[PDB]
Amino acid sequence: ENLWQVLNKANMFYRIYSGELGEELQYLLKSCCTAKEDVTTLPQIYFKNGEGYDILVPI
RNA sequence: CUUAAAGAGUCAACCCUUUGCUUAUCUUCCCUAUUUAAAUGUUAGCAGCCGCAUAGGCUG
Repeated sequence: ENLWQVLNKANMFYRIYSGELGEELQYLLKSCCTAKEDVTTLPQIYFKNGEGYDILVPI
C-alpha cells in the first residue's frame, strides 16, 4: 500500500492530525498540508454577495 | 454573464437447430305479457269541348 491507503483507514489521518502518534509527526503532516493555487483550466462564475459579485472558482 | 468559456465516437457483424398436449366430461329444471284504440289533416286536384296556345273560358 502507498501512503493513501494507510492514511485513510482507521481514521489514521485524524490520529496524526490530533497528535496521538506524536507532535513532531503533526509537524510532518502539516508540512505536507499546504494550499497551492492555480486558476487556469477551472470554472470561474459570478455569485451575488449583495450589491456586488464574487468570482467563485468551484473546486 | 449560469463548475461560465470549448470539443466529430466512429467502425464491424449468419442465433442457431430439434420438437406428439394429449386424456373423459348429463347444464337443467320452472313459467299468463297482458287491456285499450276514429287516422285525421277537404285526401283530391279529374273526365270533354270551346278554342292556334301547353293563354283564357265552359260542362259535371
